[PDB]
Amino acid sequence: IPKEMLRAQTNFILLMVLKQGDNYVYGIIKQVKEASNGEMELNEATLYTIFKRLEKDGIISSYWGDRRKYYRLTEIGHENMRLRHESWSRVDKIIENLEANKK
Amino acid sequence: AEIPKEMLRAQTNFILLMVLKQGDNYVYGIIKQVKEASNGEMELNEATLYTIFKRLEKDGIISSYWGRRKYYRLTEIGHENMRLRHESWSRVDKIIENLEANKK
Repeated sequence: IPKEMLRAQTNFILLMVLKQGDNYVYGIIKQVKEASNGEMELNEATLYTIFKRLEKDGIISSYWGDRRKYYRLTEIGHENMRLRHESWSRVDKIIENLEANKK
Repeated sequence: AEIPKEMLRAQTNFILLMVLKQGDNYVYGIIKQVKEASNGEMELNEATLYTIFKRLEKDGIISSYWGRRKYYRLTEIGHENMRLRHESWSRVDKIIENLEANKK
């Protein structure tokens, strides 16, 4: 699997966790590990790298609880996730029709 | 909120490799086949297509040969990746499926 694809899958998963609710890094790691039956166990440093860039692009933001650091999906990120899920829907029909146009 | 440039790149690669998986084909026929199945929403450009196909030949996922016309085909290396990629993204959607359930 190309490295760009594994990076894309991890970004996707992380952003989908945040879409379910604001959460903190150890909490994200735990939920991801339970949902993958132990297959995908992320380490702190990978999240911080990814989260630094997403914050820079205005896709997530952070704030303090009560003291843990919580991350949240911003209004733009909910939007990007919608465009992205629609983009990839249009692609899957296009592929369906190619087979149809073949028949 | 544009679709990221890395994402449009992957969508176009994806579509293109599926074309080749159905059968060997040449550029004008690919552009033709893509616009008919998209009812015109997506009209690919030769330079972008020739640019892209060069990387794929370089990575051995496709190769080319002559007919009159130049044809491209998918190698075994390319048939594997298509399966590897498809199973990967199966494992991912189940992860997301479980994330929604574990909440309840």
